[PDB]
Amino acid sequence: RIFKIIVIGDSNVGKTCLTYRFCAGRFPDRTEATIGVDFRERAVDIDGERIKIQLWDTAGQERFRKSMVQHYYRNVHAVVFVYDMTNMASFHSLPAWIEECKQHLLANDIPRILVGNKCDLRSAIQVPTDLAQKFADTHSMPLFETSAKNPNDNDHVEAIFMTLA
Ligand SMILES: Nc1nc2c(ncn2[C@@H]2O[C@H](COP(=O)(O)OP(=O)(O)NP(=O)(O)O)[C@@H](O)[C@H]2O)c(=O)[nH]1
Ligand SMILES: [Mg+2]
Repeated sequence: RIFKIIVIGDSNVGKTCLTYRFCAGRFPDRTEATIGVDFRERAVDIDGERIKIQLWDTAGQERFRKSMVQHYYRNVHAVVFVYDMTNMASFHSLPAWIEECKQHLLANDIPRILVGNKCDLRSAIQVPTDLAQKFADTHSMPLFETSAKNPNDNDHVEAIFMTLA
C-alpha cells in the first residue's frame, strides 16, 4: 500500500531536508530550491502491514510550483504544513497554504499536521510555541516543533511522519 504525504510550505523552510531526513535517515547537506515534482519513498511496517510512505517534497517557489498543484494533490492521503521557527513570515504564510489545501481536497477525512522546523537554531527562533499552538488549535491540527538537522537526538522527525501512517 502506498501512503502519499505531501509537504507544503514557503521556500527555505526545510521541506526537502525533512523529507530526505525521513526517507534516507540523514540530513542532505547540498540542497537547492526544489523545482517541479520531487518525491521520495520509505518502506515501513505499521502494525504488521508493509506500507510505502511516499513524501512529496513540494516547491515553495511560485515559478516552480504554479502548474504542479494538481500533481501534488492527486491521490493524497495526508498533508504536512511546514514553517520555519526562525522566520515569522513563513508562519504568517500558513493560512494561504491551508486554503490551497482546502480547495484541492475532496475527502474531509484526510489528516493534516503543522510542523515548525529548525528548532535547533534556538537563539534565532521567532515563532513562540504558544502562538503556533493557538493557530494549530484554530485549524484543528496537531503542532510539532522539530529539526531536520539536529532534533533526532530528541526523538522527533521519524515519529512525526510515522504517526501519520
Ligand atoms: N539549522 C537548520 N537548517 C535547516 C533545517 N532544515 C533545513 N535547513 C536549511 O534550510 C535551507 C532550506 O532547506 P530546504 O530543505 O532546501 O528548503 P525547502 O523548503 O525545500 N525549499 P524549496 O521550497 O525552495 O524547495 C537549507 O540551507 C537547509 O540546510 C533544520 O532543521 N535546521
Ligand atoms: Mg525543497
